[PDB]
Amino acid sequence: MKILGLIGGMSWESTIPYYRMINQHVKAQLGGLHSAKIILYSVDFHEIEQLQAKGDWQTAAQLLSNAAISLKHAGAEVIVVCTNTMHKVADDIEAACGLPLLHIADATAVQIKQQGIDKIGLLGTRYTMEQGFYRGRLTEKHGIEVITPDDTDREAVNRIIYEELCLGIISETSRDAYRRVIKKLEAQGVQGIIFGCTEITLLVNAQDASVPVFDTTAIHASAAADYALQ
Amino acid sequence: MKILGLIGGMSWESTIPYYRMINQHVKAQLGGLHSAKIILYSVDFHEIEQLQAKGDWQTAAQLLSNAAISLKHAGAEVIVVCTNTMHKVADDIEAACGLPLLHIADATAVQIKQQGIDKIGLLGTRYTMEQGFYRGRLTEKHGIEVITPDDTDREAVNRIIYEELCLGIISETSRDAYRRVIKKLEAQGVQGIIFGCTEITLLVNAQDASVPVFDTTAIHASAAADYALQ
Amino acid sequence: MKILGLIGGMSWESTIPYYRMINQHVKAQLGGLHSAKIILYSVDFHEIEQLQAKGDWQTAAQLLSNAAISLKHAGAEVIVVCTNTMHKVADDIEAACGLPLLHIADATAVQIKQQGIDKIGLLGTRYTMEQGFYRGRLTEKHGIEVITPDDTDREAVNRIIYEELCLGIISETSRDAYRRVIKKLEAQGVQGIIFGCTEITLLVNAQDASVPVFDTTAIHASAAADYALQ
Amino acid sequence: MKILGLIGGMSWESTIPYYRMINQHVKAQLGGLHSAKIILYSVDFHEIEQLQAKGDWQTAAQLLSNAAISLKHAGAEVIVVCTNTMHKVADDIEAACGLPLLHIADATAVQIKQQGIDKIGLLGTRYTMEQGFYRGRLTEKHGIEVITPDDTDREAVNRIIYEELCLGIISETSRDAYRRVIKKLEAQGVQGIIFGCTEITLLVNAQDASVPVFDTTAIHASAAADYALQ
Ligand SMILES: [Ca+2]
Ligand SMILES: [Ca+2]
Ligand SMILES: [Ca+2]
Ligand SMILES: [Ca+2]
Repeated sequence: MKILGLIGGMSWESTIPYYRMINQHVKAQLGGLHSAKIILYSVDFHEIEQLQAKGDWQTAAQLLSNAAISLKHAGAEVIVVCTNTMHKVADDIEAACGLPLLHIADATAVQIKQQGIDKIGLLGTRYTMEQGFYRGRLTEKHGIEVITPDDTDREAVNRIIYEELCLGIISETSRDAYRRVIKKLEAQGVQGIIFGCTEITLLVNAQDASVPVFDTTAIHASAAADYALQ
Repeated sequence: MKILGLIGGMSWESTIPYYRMINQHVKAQLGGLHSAKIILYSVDFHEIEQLQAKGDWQTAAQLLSNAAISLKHAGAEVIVVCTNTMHKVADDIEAACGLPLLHIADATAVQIKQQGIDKIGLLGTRYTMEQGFYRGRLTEKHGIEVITPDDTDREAVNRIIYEELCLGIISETSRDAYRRVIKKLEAQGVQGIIFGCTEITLLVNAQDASVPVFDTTAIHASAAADYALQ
Repeated sequence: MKILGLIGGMSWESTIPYYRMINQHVKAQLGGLHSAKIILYSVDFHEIEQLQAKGDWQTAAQLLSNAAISLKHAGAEVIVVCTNTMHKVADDIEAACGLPLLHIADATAVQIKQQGIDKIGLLGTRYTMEQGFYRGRLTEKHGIEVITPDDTDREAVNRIIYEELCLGIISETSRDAYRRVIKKLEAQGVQGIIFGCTEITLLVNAQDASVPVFDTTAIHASAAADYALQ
Repeated sequence: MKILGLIGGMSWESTIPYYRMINQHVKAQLGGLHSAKIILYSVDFHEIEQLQAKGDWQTAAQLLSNAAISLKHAGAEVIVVCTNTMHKVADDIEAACGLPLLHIADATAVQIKQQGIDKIGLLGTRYTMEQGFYRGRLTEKHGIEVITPDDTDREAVNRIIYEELCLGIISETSRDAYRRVIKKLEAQGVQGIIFGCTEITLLVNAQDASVPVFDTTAIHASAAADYALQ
């Protein structure tokens, strides 16, 4: 099996689901007492936060790129970034370390395609919803049309993540706001909705939509196990 | 802070509490969005169990040692083995990688000695209660007298962990048995009791003892965080 | 005594306590060398889980119905399904085999009513807390008022069972969460609290509650023994 | 997967280890969430005992045979009798139901022969050590010579199983007796030793023998799981 290099700690709470699910998938596929071979570089989140606060994505890219190279030295054969948003620097990481990088958007696209879907709604941080790294990749690489909320609604979705969910605040009114945004996406004729942030799943679930939901973190973890065993 | 190198996957389920507790300690001490700097090498448990089943400690030590060396290449400055029985080859791993290794028995011995305790009761799997790597180390290295239950009670304790607690089964007769064994250790004049694995606390806790109880796993994770921050 | 037909293997770990407790109850009541007369059909959980994940309740019903008919052929006189959520198709299983089925929700309702309680708290998976087969059955069939946690707390309770407890992962923050949810239920005026699955006991127990706890699994086993002896 | 028909041991405590081990083996070999398909018939020992006391051994035998015929009706494809001593009626059961019976002695014999062994020492209840059903099968059917302890040692071995080991009592003097009996078998030139029941492993194990030891009950459960998967 391939040794997976995970870059996490952003936050450590959202890294645990990867570690759990990759291991569960490997055990299911191989049986015995098998678990995944994982080398996880868990950074101090504060360092990344200070960089984001200064808009210094260059240095943030360097920090995670260096983690990837360290994982390569340790024997990792592929890189898995355990956060949707930090894929903002995935191209930098991949170019820097020379290992394959299992991109979260590509893993989601696989499942979307498997369901025959060509038009999807997308929820996440503003970065994830607006920028080329995730939304642009679904479309330009995989030919999937992506619909996001309007600006006022993206502001609310984003604020709730950083302001509440990230701090462990799970609000009923925030849930109702997401429920409304979901209905608006569905009104645009989307065939499914991507929950493109681990924390979103703390607030809403499959019962809050009338179309298939895609939990990108869970899908990414499953994809990572599949890759290790391929 | 120092970068911690964790060797886990033995099993992965028991690695999660280490990762969680170490991060929680760092957040509590440093505040803000601080998390621990951790590089975790999670091995395939099937390989380790197979070697252990053959009594091939030499190869097992080599495998863990290679993991420790990998972590060193990635930047780890200290090694924490997130399991109890593999500590049988802790001194070999430490010598092989040239990094300090925070031994699970040593971390607990420090707490016991600081509290003035010189006679301790030990509960855990049969291996932990009988073998040299944990109990022998407390005595030979730290000068602490170790009392264990009698043969009948060790068998009962061990059976309950393997056949019940490990299966998620909580029996009220088994809880009573553990309570009785604790009282028996206390009647022998122990000044504290070590819980050698986390499974024990599914049945009993400090409320069941008149002497202090030492959760060796919890102490290990706390010692790791402390070392990283010193 | 009646021959009990147990349908288990969902999972096999969960079946062991039913088998043990029923036998213990019979021995306690009849004394001497008596044990229960049990015929157990233990299914392949993989088949059930796959059907459950696809929402194919019809086929799941057929599978368990065939198990029940098999037990009838072997001489069983009553059916006990050793799991909570498959009770979703209990009425279909009962009809298929023509034997009485001792429903997990009825057994607990009976204990609640005998203790003069008409307002109860309910903790369990989201299935159990939200669907008709258990929650709705307590209220509709037995006239018992059922209070469950709010949306947020239900998500947490459920996530913790699936993501942690089922894996043996005991998290103190999770323990704290359950303790708060219990106090919130009590604040609501519930006269007792049901633990819908044994996983909950891994984290919390009677000490954590100011009201009587109803372990629906233990109660189910007790009811099965009592019925056999009736 | 074949459906296994298990006939419970006189004590349900003796049956649970078969259910646990078979399931663990199937999960290990197949992965997923797979568990064994087992139909277990667990009798009320009182009923058997009462018939025997009355001197009606034929009806008592018919009762176990009846259990096997019932398992056939339920769809079992092979009979597995739990415990070595129970095999005293294995021949009767097999003749009565017409299903293949996976005999504890045959499962162990093929493992012994694979190791190139043709002379073994046998420890167990006096029944197991003296009667035809187990040892006779090893010698007559498989060509394995069987050495047993002398009469005084058989009495001791037997008493210790019934009076101590079945109750989980571990006596140092009993352990010493078993160790001596092992050396006496080794002195007779045995190439391996069979532990007739798993209770024996409470006193002695591989560390006490200078020849390979065979836990025939554990081997039996392993063989049952293996056969279900063929
Ligand atoms: Ca231990
Ligand atoms: Ca001393
Ligand atoms: Ca204490
Ligand atoms: Ca025997």
